[PDB]
Amino acid sequence: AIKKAHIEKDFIAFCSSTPDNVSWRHPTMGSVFIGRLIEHMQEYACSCDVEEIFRKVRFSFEQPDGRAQMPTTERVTLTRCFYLFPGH
Amino acid sequence: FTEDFQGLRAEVETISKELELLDRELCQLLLEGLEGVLRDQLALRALEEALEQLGPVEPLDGPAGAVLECLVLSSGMLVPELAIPVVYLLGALTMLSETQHKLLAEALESQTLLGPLELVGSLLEQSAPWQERSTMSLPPGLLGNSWGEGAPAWVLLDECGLELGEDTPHVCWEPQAQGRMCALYASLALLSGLS
Amino acid sequence: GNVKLCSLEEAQRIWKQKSAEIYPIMDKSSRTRLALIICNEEFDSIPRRTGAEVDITGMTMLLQNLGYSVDVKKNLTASDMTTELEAFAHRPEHKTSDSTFLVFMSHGIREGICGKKHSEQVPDILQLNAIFNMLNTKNCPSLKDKPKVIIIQAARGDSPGVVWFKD
Repeated sequence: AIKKAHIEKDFIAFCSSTPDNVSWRHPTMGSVFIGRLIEHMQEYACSCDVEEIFRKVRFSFEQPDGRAQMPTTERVTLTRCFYLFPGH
Repeated sequence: FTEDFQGLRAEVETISKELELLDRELCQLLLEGLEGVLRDQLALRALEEALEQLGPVEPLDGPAGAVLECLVLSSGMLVPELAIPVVYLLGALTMLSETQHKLLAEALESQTLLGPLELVGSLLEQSAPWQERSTMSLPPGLLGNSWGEGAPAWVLLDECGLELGEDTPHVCWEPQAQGRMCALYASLALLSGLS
Repeated sequence: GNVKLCSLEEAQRIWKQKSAEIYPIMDKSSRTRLALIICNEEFDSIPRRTGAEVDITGMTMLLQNLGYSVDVKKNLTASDMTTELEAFAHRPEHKTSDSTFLVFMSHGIREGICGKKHSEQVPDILQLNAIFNMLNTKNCPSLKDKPKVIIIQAARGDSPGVVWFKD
């Protein structure tokens, strides 16, 4: 019994910045993208899906402060909503 | 195409380039099946008759069924996108002796395909044209430690029709060994792509 | 730990609202999740990522608090990262897992992610699709129909990315 399947799906990429733009890091507190991602993940992993958490991270960068960076969600082939269940 | 080795290389690698449709899971299952098929004279004939180069094929037993269970749908229908690459492999195995079939099972088991794969490949390209007897000599870059009487690389070439030598020019190419040498390369090349 | 864990009252509420549109989560008593982090800090011809260690600790702690076994590899080239990715693609524990996380942190241009030996003259780039087709259903059947979250921290050009408008 052999079935046919899509070559690639259920993927999602969350980039540090928009194309042709640079990311920004801080030697003391790490990157601004890595720091902001942990904050929202530790906060909204109990109610929001991953695709919505990434959208909330982009919302916190709507106001360009210092080195403006706009994370980008690319190559999305998720067929369902990825809900992390912390504690389960 | 061409009757050369580069025309055979393109003929063979077109069967491997689109064999990427086989998954990593199925590749190791097809490999574990072909290993047992190469150890049984009956299972190779039973598998070849089942494939038959339209209708659903009945399940088989033993290593023959292990290969066939990797190429049919739920209803038993053969998928032509994958069965034709396999029937080209068996079409190259019918032209080989049973002694060569066992030594392919040893190569598939101990992960030693790349040993005589390029050796046969380099012998098929330097022996052009295939219509003439030429006195060649393999380099020390292709093995030279395994070489000797009764060796896996020795028996695979002696069973093709080549008169081998331990010293001097080691290999003497005879035009009658053309059919089996191309089939021996096709078997090793297709199995290496599945690996 | 630091992740505000989901209450079983709310975990039941979300699965009840849209059960057929959520990726199935395996039981914690038998699941073996995996997470891979590849971070290149110092380079042979490019300025060193000073402070890239706090990002490794932060992401590793986050993935461990979500139930993932984190594997961290530092300072690799585009071909050395490929060896660690394919070895990560046919791990045995993925068939008993339900998701995966891949974090890439290094320099990068428009083409992709830079390696250790990256220079202006001779590139050392691991393109994006190279990472994708390496963990696809073909090369990684143990993650078929399973979420594969890839997070990338790397530059993508040289422009500041800003524009001034009327206020």
